[PDB]
Amino acid sequence: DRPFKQRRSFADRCKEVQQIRDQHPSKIPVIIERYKGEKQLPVLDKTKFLVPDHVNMSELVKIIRRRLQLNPTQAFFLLVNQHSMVSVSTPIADIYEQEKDEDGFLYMVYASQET
Ligand SMILES: O=C(O)c1ccc(Oc2ccccc2)cc1
Repeated sequence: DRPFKQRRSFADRCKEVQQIRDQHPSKIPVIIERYKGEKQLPVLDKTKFLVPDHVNMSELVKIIRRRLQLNPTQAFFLLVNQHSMVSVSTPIADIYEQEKDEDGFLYMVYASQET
């Protein structure tokens, strides 16, 4: 239940990304985690996702909203290195090159506020 980086060593995280490059070359390896202090939104069922590289960040927002089963009254923000993604209709492939972690994953955090 701890964050991903506390459950896998840096070496193991790098290895995982390299494996994903071999097995699913057209996908972006993503870690999506609930903000540390979040109180309203539920937890996702899982944290690691393989995203086809053509998916827009703004579509990813709508997909995650559906996966959390949110009403249209529930606020939801998806942040990548503190940047909100709701209006970024750019493919994740381009965000990946810019925002990837040193371990090769693309990390995101979701919250009910955009701080
Ligand atoms: O358009 C697709 O086919 C596709 C496939 C996988 C995706 O990854 C997810 C799925 C749910 C939540 C977070 C990431 C997103 C889109």
